[PDB]
Amino acid sequence: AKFEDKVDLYDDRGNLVEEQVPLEALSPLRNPAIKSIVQGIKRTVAVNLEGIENALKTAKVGGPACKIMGRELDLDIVGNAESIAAAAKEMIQVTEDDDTNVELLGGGKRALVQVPSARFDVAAEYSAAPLVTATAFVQAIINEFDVSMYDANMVKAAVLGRYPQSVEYMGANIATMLDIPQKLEGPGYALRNIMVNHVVAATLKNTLQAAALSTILEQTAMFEMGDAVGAFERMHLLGLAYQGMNADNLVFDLVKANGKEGTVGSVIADLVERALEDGVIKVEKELTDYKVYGTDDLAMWNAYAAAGLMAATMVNQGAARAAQGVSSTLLYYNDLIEFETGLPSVDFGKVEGTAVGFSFFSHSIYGGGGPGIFNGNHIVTRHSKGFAIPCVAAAMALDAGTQMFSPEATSGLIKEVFSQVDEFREPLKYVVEAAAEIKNEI
Amino acid sequence: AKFEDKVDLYDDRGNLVEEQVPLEALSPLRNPAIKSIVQGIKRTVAVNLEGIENALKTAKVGGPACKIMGRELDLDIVGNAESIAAAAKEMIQVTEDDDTNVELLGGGKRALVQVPSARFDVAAEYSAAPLVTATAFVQAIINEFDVSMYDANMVKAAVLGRYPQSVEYMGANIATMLDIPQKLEGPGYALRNIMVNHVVAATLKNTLQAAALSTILEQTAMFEMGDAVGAFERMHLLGLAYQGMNADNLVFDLVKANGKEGTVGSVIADLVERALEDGVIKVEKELTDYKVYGTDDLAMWNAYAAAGLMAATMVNQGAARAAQGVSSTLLYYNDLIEFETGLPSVDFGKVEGTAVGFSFFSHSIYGGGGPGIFNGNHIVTRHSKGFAIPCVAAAMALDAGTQMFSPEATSGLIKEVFSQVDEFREPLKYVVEAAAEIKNEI
Amino acid sequence: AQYYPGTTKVAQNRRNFCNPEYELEKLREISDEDVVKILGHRAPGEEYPSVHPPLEEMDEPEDAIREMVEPIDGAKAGDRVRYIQFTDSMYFAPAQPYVRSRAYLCRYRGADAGTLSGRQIIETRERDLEKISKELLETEFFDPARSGVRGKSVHGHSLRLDEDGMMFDMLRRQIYNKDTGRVEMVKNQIGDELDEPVDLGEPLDEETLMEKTTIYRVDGEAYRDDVEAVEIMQRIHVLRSQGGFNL
Amino acid sequence: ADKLFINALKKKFEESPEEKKTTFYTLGGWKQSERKTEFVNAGKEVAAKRGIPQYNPDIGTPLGQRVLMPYQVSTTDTYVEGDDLHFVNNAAMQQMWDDIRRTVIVGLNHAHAVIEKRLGKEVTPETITHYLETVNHAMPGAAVVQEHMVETHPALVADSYVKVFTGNDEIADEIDPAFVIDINKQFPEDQAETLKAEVGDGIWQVVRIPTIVSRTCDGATTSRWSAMQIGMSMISAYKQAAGEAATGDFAYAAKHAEVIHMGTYLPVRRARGENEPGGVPFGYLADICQSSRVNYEDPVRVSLDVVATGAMLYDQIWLGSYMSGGVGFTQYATAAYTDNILDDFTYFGKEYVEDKYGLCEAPNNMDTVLDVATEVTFYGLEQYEEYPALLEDQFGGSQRAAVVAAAAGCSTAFATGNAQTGLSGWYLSMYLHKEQHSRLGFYGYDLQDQCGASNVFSIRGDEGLPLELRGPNYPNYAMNVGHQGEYAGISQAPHAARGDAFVFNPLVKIAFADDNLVFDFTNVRGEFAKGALREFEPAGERALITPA
Ligand code: F43
Ligand code: F43
Ligand SMILES: C[C@@H](OP(=O)(O)O)[C@H](NC(=O)CCCCCCS)C(=O)O
Ligand SMILES: C[C@@H](OP(=O)(O)O)[C@H](NC(=O)CCCCCCS)C(=O)O
Ligand SMILES: O=S(=O)(O)CCS
Ligand code: NA
Ligand SMILES: [Zn+2]
Repeated sequence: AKFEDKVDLYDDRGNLVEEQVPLEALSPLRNPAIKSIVQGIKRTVAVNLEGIENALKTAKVGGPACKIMGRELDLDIVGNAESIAAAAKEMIQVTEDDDTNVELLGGGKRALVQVPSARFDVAAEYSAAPLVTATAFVQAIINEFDVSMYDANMVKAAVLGRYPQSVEYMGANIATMLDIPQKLEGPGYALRNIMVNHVVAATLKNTLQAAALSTILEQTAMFEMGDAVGAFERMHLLGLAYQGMNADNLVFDLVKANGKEGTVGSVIADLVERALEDGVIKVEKELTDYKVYGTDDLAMWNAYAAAGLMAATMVNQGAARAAQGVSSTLLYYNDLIEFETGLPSVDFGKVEGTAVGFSFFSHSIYGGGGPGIFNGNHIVTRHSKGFAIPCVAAAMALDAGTQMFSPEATSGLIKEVFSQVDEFREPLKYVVEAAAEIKNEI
Repeated sequence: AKFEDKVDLYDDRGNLVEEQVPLEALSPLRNPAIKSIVQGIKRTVAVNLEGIENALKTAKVGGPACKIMGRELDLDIVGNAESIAAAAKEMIQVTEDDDTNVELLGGGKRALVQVPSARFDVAAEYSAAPLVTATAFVQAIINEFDVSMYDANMVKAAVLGRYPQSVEYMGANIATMLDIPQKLEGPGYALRNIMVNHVVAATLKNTLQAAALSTILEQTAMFEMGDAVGAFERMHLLGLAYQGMNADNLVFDLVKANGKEGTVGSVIADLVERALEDGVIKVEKELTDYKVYGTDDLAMWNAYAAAGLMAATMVNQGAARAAQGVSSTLLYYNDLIEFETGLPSVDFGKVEGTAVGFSFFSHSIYGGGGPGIFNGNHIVTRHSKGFAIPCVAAAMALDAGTQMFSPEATSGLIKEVFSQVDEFREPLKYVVEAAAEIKNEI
Repeated sequence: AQYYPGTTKVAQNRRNFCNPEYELEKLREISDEDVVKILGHRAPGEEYPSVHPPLEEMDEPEDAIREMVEPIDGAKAGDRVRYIQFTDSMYFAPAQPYVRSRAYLCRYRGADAGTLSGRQIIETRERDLEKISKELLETEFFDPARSGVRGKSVHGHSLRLDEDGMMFDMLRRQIYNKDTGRVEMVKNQIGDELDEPVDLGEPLDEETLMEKTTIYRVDGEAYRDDVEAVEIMQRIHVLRSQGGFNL
Repeated sequence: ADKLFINALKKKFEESPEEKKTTFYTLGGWKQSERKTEFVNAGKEVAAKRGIPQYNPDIGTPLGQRVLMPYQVSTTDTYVEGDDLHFVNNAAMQQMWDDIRRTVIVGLNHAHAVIEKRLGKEVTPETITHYLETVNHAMPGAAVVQEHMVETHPALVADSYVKVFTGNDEIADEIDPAFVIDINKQFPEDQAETLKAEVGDGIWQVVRIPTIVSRTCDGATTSRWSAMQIGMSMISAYKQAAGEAATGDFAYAAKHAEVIHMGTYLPVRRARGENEPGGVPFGYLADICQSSRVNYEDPVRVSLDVVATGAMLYDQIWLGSYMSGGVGFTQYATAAYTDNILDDFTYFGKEYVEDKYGLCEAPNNMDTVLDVATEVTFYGLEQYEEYPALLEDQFGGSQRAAVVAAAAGCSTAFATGNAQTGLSGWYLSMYLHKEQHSRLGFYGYDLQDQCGASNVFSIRGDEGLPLELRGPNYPNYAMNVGHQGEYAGISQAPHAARGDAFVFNPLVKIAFADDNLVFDFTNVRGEFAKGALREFEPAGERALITPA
């Protein structure tokens, strides 16, 4: 009731799911599926039982190349995974009938853990997930093999690494999609510090699902950061809808029209036509053989331009089946559209700016790396407020194997565990369903 | 319930409230009042409208002694506080009927803000409170006076300070009891980084309420840290109950018995007698004119010893009406009770250790300060897992004015705003009433 | 209360210092004025400075703990919190650092005691500090050769003695007179010269020092030979160790 | 015959070490000392030159009412005044820290995989040698690609270079030996076998950036500086485009994916980046010290060389400057590496363990802890009682507590072959010491020692950790003198007794087995003595670019 805007919601095959959905039914503040995805990511931990066992057997604990000779412990952890996981769940759970989940994977080599939401209802942040899980498994392992008081500290090192000497869980054999709160670039950044490769791993390289999960996380962070409060709220909601949710099938149709032979430039031409066709922009002024476009709704123009940006990435990096050029697409889509229209590009220049540094720091000596290691909390790619990173997720999903630091290399544990969770793997399906559910509640 | 223990609950006048309550009715994970206190502290912000106005009128923004000549803005913020507060609330709220609270204090010089809980249901941590509040008031002030695009950045500086050039809100004119997530000594430490003076200010120097709020925060942190999981959960719950909640009226009665003429030593003698009377300890072995005591229940012994520790602080620092000696009490209560009994002191030596460093860093050149500036996240006083800081809160509550860095000097804004909230000010009342309410769901 | 384990004279002396029902042997008489001179916080006849208003003239919060705990006189008056600090020679001084702090918090109300190797300190409200200091200076807590009142420059607890059997003092606050066999305090505890010296009496002889001392030494009573005292300390170590692992 | 500390005590005092009485006050105050006289004269000149009062012996209390002692640097015959062991006055101590701060270890394994897999080019012992000649031009701050580059003066940065090591002897043989840390040359046979097995076919660079840069900037500069010049040299040697997508892979590998920092970054209250002393774990410090590879037949010598390394770094520079400053903590540290005192105590404990159990043959339990730690503690404390000169020498309780507990902990670890029971012995020693003398250390010395017993075998989040993994940022340990260097020694103790080639990280062990370092890590106490005598020549001086 705050905004009048309504969108049509589609699936990742381009079929209409639900027509005439109020914009706010997609808000992180309102949509129960986004709430569930965020609370799930806070409470979910991957445990590498095989890694713990191997670390103990070899006394290789506490970080790269580290080993303590004489401290080796040979414990049949994976062989007793069922009993250990059950013991761990008993400590992790608050009550017998809560939403604690502990599931063995890979024949007991891995475990999916979801710490009960009750623990987070009385927590300041999210670190309860790794810390409660870590100590439950440390205690479960010690209890299983009756590990002596004298040796038990090795089990702790095998599970959580060099913490607390290191600030991070250095050498740990558990993993989360979130990182520790100390590593935030600013207050409110926690949902931005999720590696692009983790998102692509969790969605199993489904391009539209990867784009969706990334946009949900990025735009939800924009609310926690206060960026989507007051004057800017509608712009952020429209960005979520059109860039990440494939609202009105705009991204899907721009890709369909340009997939066979198209370029970034041809995607731009189609998007400007579509915006004009829908009355989002109109000719404000005629120069010499050049039309200057204007708009009475900058938030909607931004939304349309953002959808074109996502489509241009899918067309350009999809054609190459190589992700590296996404930094170029993000730059020149926006550079070209401004000189094509006389209107500001996505996020008023901020996507172009992010892309300039992103290009530099993925083609130079100074830092960064491949597209997959960036995230909204990275100093290079934090500047656009939710409009750049989703395209990087799309690009990495489309990569056919050109990257050294791929999801397979950086996010194997995340892939095996976090992809088991349906709402992480197919977030678009659930957010669309929920938005339809609360449709006439807005 | 996981545990068999039951406790009798008392109020701050030492009167019986409820008999035979299951221990876990006081658990942070189960007690609705503790949940309400934690969620309340996460979402509550103090706004100094007078400070914002003075900062703008003088262009003194961005930290101590800082000033930009030529940037002065003469805005009647306090005179228009009602309009500004109403505008800010419209941006802070998610819906019209939700639990957003914006209340003016001091004739409009201050505002109590409670950011709606729906914003935190979809957030990773707690920084949404200051960030959403700050931007709502910045936008409200700009809209109120039609501040130009050219000058509006001064309003932002006056509200939130030098952020983001500084990591903290350096020079900000808003305050919370929590600090920024980057300043955590470790994951799970957020509820520990609340200054002792803040707790004493919020509870209006009521000793038992100060001790209670402090214990609730400390032990709730112990759950988020994973310390109160599995083998150690009962010890932490019993500590919460007996040291912080005056379970069985033990703290109260020890103080009553030793208030008129007693010392730390006489409290110890009474506690050991009571532990023997209640069957918590028993003579294990007789040496020459010396009885060695043992126990079948270390956790309960620890709880009894912790109750005596709190009472010893109240008697010693209460007699001096001066807080500084609390570091000495924390040390020598534990040092004495070990040689009196042959049993380990509170937290198995960790309170005594904390006390040693605490004494040093409150009586030397190297750092620290007076008792009121410490907290569970301070490097000096983080070591005991919930059993030391509550005594420091009690001691500061009893201080008659011997401290330079008192609550009056460090926590004035916190006092005026946070003491308005009933559950912050009288936590012992509300936590006890909640425990009685959920008595038979545990 | 039983206070401390052990079957040595050292162990018994440690128990005695802690036990409020044990009457500390008074060895010397010191006037009120001279205690004030040694402390050096104010002049004799000078009114007590205050750090806050009298408790009666303030609106204290409604507080059952405040109602049950009786403030010491100095707290009622709003006195400054001041100190007295002692150094004890490891050559058989009667009192020693931890024995002092343990004893202080058994005997005295409203006390802030601190233990270090070369000094030990108590801070409390000024007028109560004066009453406590009298007992600390007059009784077997104090020997004028093996103990020193020192607010700064405390070096000496571990040093060899001088020819007279006096502990080292960088500021020489306590002077032994070879002609008279008596010790006078010529400066206050911070090291400023006194108008008129304070007699602190004769040093205790070797036999009396051995009878009264609370330090274990191979040439006195060795700690390793007080096996019951050692046993309890080892018991504490073990129970703390086990407790940190599981409860 | 004598206790090992007797010569030192005899050199300090006119009296025999056993004598209980002495003479004070008539020594002339500061005038008794050559060093204090130099300081007084210097203070007058400084004050006059700058127009502000500075050093003045008449300010505050008058030093030198007792004998101002010389100190013997343990295992040497060098006797110096304590001022010569202050880190500000000792260039050897400053250079030891600079040599650690300016070092990073960077793998070539990911880098070589990018070259072969992403670029499709070959890596051979020949391409590696070419790369190494390139990076040794580039690393000190010189150019390889662009026109009109300005460069660092080679003489100012002469201490910067890059070497490699690998467990594969044949490959190491094929690389120019000027660039190779020869594991078979530097380590005894059995140790070399262990280290090569740990490294395998991995190839690792040891990068040392210029001391002058490390001093101008900070420790967090090291891995970045390293990465920049590795990057340039990869471009130059392997013929990439000078700035293509693959270039980013090399940056991420060198800065993150295959980098070993000497120290990890620290929390906000003591905010510091990587490669600062607080981030160096005790296991790393033990491995940085090279006593293990030259003194392997003497486990006490090895352990105590590590104690000297850590006492100086952690107490004098880290706690005494980074974390505080001023006059600082020279003698809190010198207690652990002077007058052969800790040596005497620890050789006693070694012999006790050797006679009763045999090294590493005691049960790894509390029974052994109670036995060895108690016995060694009682020995140490009895020496202070029997020798009044020793007690006057180590006059601060903190200094005696650290020395006695260090001997007790190392000896317990000699017995069990496990550092954790060694740590338990350290804490027991403190408890016994406190009760024996009714004192221990300074006001806040035993914060960690009271938490100690319960946290040795704890498994909880910020409590549980093998000692080797602990360091100056382990919460209990984060504040106080007289512990950190001694813990490094206890970390080394069981491994020295076992004959292990390393304590925690084999790459770090090999990385400092390098004759091209400025500080000699095989003889730490010898170097401290050389610095005390003003005979050590540090890197990083600006004499070349300043007036005569
Ligand atoms: C002012 C304090 C309180 C505090 O915060 N720090 C001091 C002072 C400080 C100053 C003294 C410099 C100066 O004189 O101007 C320095 C050097 C730190 C600095 N600012 O550079 C220091 N202590 Ni302290 N401090 C030390 C010691 C100690 C020992 C000295 C006992 C004795 O009998 O002499 C006692 C603690 C104890 O009793 O255990 C001690 C106390 C104190 N320590 C008492 C002053 C004591 C006095 O009045 O004489 N230090 C030592 O035990 C040995 C090492 C020694 C440090 C310098 C070095 O390591 O070379 C020094 C370390
Ligand atoms: C390898 C890279 C990619 C990268 O990550 N950094 C490089 C190289 C790096 C090296 C070159 C040192 C060497 O030659 O060994 C250093 C000195 C950084 C370092 N590692 O110390 C540098 N660049 Ni670059 N770099 C510079 C510059 C530039 C200009 C040079 C344009 C021209 O026409 O000459 C271009 C960028 C541009 O086109 O705008 C450039 C590119 C590049 N820059 C291309 C190499 C270009 C080439 O093949 O020649 N630098 C400059 O524009 C001026 C300052 C100059 C820097 C040195 C200094 O400030 O004195 C230097 C700064
Ligand atoms: C991006 C970031 O690098 P990483 O991606 O974290 O490796 C960052 N570098 C820099 O910003 C280097 C900046 C100076 C060199 C480029 C100048 S244009 C740093 O080291 O913290
Ligand atoms: C406690 C803390 O000080 P603050 O309370 O934060 O001022 C800390 N200091 C230290 O730990 C100083 C330690 C070295 C000097 C004392 C040695 S025993 C620091 O500066 O970060
Ligand atoms: O006297 S204190 O223990 O506070 C400082 C010792 S250097
Ligand atoms: Na009298
Ligand atoms: Zn520097």
